[PDB]
Amino acid sequence: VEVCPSLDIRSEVAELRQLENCSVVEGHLQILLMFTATGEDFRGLSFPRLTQVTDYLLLFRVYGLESLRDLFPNLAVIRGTRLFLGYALVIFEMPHLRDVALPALGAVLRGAVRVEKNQELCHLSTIDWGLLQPAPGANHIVGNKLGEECADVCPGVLGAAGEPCAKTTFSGHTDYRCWTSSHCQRVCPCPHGMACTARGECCHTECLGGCSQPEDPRACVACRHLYFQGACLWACPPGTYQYESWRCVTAERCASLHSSTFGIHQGSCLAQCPSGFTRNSSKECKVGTKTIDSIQAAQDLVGCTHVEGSLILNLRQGYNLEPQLQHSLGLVETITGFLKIKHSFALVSLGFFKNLKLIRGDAMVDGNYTLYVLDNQNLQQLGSWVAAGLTIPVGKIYFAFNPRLCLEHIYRLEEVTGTRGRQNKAEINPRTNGDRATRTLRFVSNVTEADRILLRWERYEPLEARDLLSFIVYYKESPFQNATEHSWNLLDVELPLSRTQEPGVTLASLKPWTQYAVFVRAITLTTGAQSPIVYLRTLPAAPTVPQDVISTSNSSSHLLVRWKPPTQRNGNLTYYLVLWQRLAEDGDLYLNDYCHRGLRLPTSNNDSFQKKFENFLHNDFEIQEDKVPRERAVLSGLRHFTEYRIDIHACNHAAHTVGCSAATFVFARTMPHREADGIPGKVAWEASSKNSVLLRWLEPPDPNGLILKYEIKYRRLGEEATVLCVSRLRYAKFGGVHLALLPPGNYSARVRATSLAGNGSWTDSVAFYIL
Amino acid sequence: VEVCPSLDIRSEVAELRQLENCSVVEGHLQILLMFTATGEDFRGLSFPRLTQVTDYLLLFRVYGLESLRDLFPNLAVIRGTRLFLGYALVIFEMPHLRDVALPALGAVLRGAVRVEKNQELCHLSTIDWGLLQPAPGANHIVGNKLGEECADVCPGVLGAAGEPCAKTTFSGHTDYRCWTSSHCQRVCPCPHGMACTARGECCHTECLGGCSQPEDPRACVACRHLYFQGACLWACPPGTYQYESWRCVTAERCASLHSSTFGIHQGSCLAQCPSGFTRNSSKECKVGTKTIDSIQAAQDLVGCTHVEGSLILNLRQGYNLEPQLQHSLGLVETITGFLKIKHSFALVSLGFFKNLKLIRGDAMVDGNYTLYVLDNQNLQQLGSWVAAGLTIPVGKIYFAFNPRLCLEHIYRLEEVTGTRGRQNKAEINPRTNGDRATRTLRFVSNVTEADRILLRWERYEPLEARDLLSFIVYYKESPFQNATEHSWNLLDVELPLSRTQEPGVTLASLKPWTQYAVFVRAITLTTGAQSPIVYLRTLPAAPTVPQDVISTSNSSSHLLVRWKPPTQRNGNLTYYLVLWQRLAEDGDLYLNDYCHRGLRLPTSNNDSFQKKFENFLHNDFEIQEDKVPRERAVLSGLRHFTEYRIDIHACNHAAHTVGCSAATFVFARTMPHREADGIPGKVAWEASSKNSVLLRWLEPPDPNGLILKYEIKYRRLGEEATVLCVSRLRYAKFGGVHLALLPPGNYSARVRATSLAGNGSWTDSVAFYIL
Repeated sequence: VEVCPSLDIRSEVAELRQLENCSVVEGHLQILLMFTATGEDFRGLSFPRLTQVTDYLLLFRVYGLESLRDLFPNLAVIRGTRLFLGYALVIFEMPHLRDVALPALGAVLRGAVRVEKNQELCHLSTIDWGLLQPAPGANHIVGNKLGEECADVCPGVLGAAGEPCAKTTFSGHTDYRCWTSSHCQRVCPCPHGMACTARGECCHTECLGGCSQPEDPRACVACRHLYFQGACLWACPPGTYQYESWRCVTAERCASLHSSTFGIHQGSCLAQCPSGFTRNSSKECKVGTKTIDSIQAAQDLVGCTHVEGSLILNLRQGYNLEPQLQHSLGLVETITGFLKIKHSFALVSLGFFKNLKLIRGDAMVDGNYTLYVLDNQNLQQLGSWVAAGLTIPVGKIYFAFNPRLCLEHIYRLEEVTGTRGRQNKAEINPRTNGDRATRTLRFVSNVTEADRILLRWERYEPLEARDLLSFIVYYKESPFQNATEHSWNLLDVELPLSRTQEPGVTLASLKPWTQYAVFVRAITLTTGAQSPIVYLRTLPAAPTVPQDVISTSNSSSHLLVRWKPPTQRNGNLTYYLVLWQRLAEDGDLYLNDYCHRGLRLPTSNNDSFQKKFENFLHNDFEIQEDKVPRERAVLSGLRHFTEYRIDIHACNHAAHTVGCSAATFVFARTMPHREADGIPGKVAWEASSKNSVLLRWLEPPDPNGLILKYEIKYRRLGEEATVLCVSRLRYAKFGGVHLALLPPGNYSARVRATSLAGNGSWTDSVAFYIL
Repeated sequence: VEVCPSLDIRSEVAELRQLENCSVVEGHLQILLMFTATGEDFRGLSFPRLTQVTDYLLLFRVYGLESLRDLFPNLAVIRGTRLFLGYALVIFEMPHLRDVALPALGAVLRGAVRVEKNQELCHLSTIDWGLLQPAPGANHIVGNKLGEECADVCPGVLGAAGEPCAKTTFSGHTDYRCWTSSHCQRVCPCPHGMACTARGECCHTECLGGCSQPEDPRACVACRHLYFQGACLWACPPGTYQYESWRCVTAERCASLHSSTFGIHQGSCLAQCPSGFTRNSSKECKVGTKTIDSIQAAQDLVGCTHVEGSLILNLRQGYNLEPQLQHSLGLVETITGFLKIKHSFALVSLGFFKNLKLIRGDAMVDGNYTLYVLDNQNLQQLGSWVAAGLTIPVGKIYFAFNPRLCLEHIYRLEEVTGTRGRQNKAEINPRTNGDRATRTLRFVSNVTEADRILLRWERYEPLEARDLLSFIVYYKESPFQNATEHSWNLLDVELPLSRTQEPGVTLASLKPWTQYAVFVRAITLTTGAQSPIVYLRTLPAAPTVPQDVISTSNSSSHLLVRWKPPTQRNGNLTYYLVLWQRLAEDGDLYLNDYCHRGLRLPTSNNDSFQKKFENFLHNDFEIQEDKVPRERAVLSGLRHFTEYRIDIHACNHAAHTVGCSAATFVFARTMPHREADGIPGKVAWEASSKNSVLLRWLEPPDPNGLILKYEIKYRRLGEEATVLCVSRLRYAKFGGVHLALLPPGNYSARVRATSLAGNGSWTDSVAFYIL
């Protein structure tokens, strides 16, 4: 019946009176921020005419409101075409709201319901959203008043005065459904979505929220699909098209309601044509002040051609956003409002406005400013939308702090704008933008050494050398090629006292194989000319020795060696050269008698006039090698319990250099072999007529290092044993041992060989009798 | 005769004509930057009238000049009252200048001579400065043409046409002195400073540079001390005073020459009165544009009261310069020019202008700007020279980027200036200055825990809580109290759903004993109120275990232990608790027979709906202990070769805490005693009738750990020895050893005791005979 577009009500109860004649609100209905209100203002206030809301219903902080049973006694259907953050019925921070009280509500077509942070709200558990929403699983109803603190008194289970109504299960809690203490939910037996009148009979399917005559689309209270001349229809056949997805309207009527950019494609009279389409009766772009904060917020204007509004670009966290921004922006030909850029750290150029041509400046920044560029920490190019393209009928251009942008670009933009004298300082002020940035000097010779660099640039002609003074060289170690002038190392170069022999400079005390960024600048008498930054790499050299070399022997034939890379690589390390050589035991051990004067056993390895004048003017043994590409190395095929000298070198690309780094040396020893010290075979015994016996045994084949002494243990059967040591010389003198002056009887003898690693293994006992 | 004030000549030879009538230049004479000149322009140019220069003579890059014998043929005396960088005669980078050629020069009263960087200049070695300057040791004459490339041809040694003159030593090189190839230096026999005429006779002392009548001050060519009416005088007795320290002038004449700030104190008509003095016939301050770059450059204006000029303050490297600057500046009452501040990083306040009251703005920055404050990265106070003190008759105030200064101070300054509507945006523009900075929230409770903090601030009254939303808490770990808001840790605090129970917040996952800076801020509906930054320290806790404990035994009774401090101190470490306990050897060693089944010997130790809604709205065994305050510890009074278990704890101020850190344990062993293993006394021997002998020896008193076996070595006199092992049980069974069935003869026996540390010492040989 009525139009009643979307409305928001704030700050006064009188403003609520604009809903007197409304019947179907064609948009969102918001009621919020009503502090100066009591419980009596809403007591005598009612809007029975309202029966439908298209977008959503929002209530937020409406003081003095106790129940909605009077505000919306006939609200039946919420279409939910446009949802507020995915919700169709929002109630937030509402004091004194005792109950929701929507007795006439029929169904929520789309969207969830959010009711939370209500101080004194109860009677919510007796409400089931299954018969209202087609998917009540998205609702969020928490944080209200405690369920135990409010009694769900209604005409049902409790002894109330009203007649009880039926019950319906919601989530397994089959209880009574009661909207309020008096009004309760309406339930009728019929398929879902079939609206029923007060008589319990459900009417024709297109009826929604109520009816008055069974099976009569003309008598419906709210058309489910389409509304047309008081009738409910599936579509709009004859000559009309859908409007706001809830009614049928003629082309002329919808055109009048939309009064040039409206489209009537796909049988819908939309206010704006979609992407890739033009006006058709069978791309202009609108926004008030769009703040582009990131790439994800810049996809609203894809294909936008005539943007009637203002843009505020503020990008601080992005990087390389030129093509992403140029994908959306770039087809814009007219910005009616103002272009404003603040604190755009991410942006580096304004080249995404390729076909920007006109800014009429209907809306402008406060202070008669059309173009407002401020605080762009790194902006250089300023795009290519210049050279007789732009024109500004009204407004002033304000350019500020693009310090990486020279004033030449702003001056060119001002010249091609057609006006120059409109503005003055503090808006295109010097010493304000472009502080961090013209004759350019050219280097003619660059000699790189191991720790020195020699530079020579072009010499000025006598005409241009009149106003020339000593040069200044800035050089600094930059590993990457992303260095620029504002940590720079300073040098002063006095110009040569001749018309030839170009100045040049020598830089010393430089680490080998390093990249240095260097550039020169002339003093040029008055307050001028400088050379582009050049990156030069010094010659490599031999690296340093490896650090902290350690070794271990996990087995009897392996040696794991680990160390650390050198301090300065002096290039790129390609590999390590590892040399090992077997070391033989000293000859002292082969001559000393070790029965006495014993020794420790080695263990296995286990783990200024010029400046002042300028200022005044201005006013057994074998070497084996390996090639280890990684830090750790493993040596295999080594002898058991033998000393090894390990040499390690560090090698960069030193084919032409003096060679690899100086060797670092360590000493390691392999673990002893367990069974290498056993005496081979069995010991033999013989007797002699002169009350004596002889014992013989073969030496171990591969002893650990060497055999120092042989211990022979012998005893008479049944008592203690008396061991005896035999040196190498004593054993080799007779091939064994002698035992003389023994009383008659039987004896058991055992032998054991001791090596440099430790004790051996006792051999089999030999039994010999002497009589 | 003439006045001829200080003059500088540049860019043209015609401008040199302003010296035609000059006789005595009362100031510096500079000739520089003459590129468009040939050798013929100066050929016919001469100034014979000039005979004296007061300050200095500067020549710099005057092309086409070959000799000064024509430019200044009569220049005699250079007073050098004011020196150019300490020099009185500067010749710099002069091409084609073949020779200095100052034949008439008499003396340089004060200052050094600098002649360098001359392409084709020679004839300098034949010049002695002893007769010219009173101290020629400060001269700097290098970098000229090579001495061997120019021949010092003069009428002396070489066969020239001119008559030779006398010679005088300069620095031990007694050679001829010749100014040029024709003119040579004038030398007369008389005391130093006595000017002589062309006849070789030296005149009265006051004469200087020449004379015409012997002993006649009236006929002098240049008065040495004072000049008065053509006469040379020591002082100015009758009615005149010194002017420029070279002449006597009447008070009225000098007043006329100085036309109000001139002073005539101490018999000198100075143009400016000294510090602490006023105008007297028996402090105004002048400068064009003084750039104050540092403290050392700010001492020119000490006591300056009326500064008729402009100041440009630019201080970027200083710190706490408020009192140093207020020592000099502060008495200024009027700045006629403009006040400009750019890039003043060091400055933090403008409080050194205490009595600044007026700025008439005669000189102003380009663009009608009197006060120009720009790019002050940290400025807060803006001084106290406000509240009806200042007044600006003409000019506009430009305030920009004092981001630590709120706009309230600028607005107050504008209001007390008396004018507000003169300026507009882009000069006091918002969002331009004061970005980094009003109701203030107050904390009411702060509970600190070991790793948690609980905060509670005041609750808004219902009148002021209408436009209130969720709070935002910024907290970050700041070891110092120099933290401020722009790395801050963010938290969102939803306001409580009641009129009481103030919001508060809990911060968890915090390191113990750390200082956190926290402050809260209200969202306050529209775009407001925040609390001051508060620093809170969490409660301490027990520290962590020490890391990397190592120990060594440098002697037999010492143990040096070194380790590393724990990772987290959890407070301030006061000391370390070190516990050591003696460990006894295992009982296995006391029972096994070690003649066989030998063992290794141990070694000594050696080394989001809420946010979206807000956005929408906005649009043997004994424990011993020590106390080590330092990292390293030393244990003394320990047994020799005994195992010790060392426990180390870390202790902060843990009197009320659970205690010190968990103990870390290590095992160490002291070095063995050298002579502890020797057998006491001498071994004894006895015989028995049954062809046997017995040997006895006492056990060592304090063996290293324990004695494992005794090795006895015996032999027949003259051949090899046969050693024998005896276990502890075998030795203790009979108190010694038995040797049975020995052939008759003499024998020598020695004993040795082996301990857990190693071999012992052989005792004295015992000789025993068996028959």
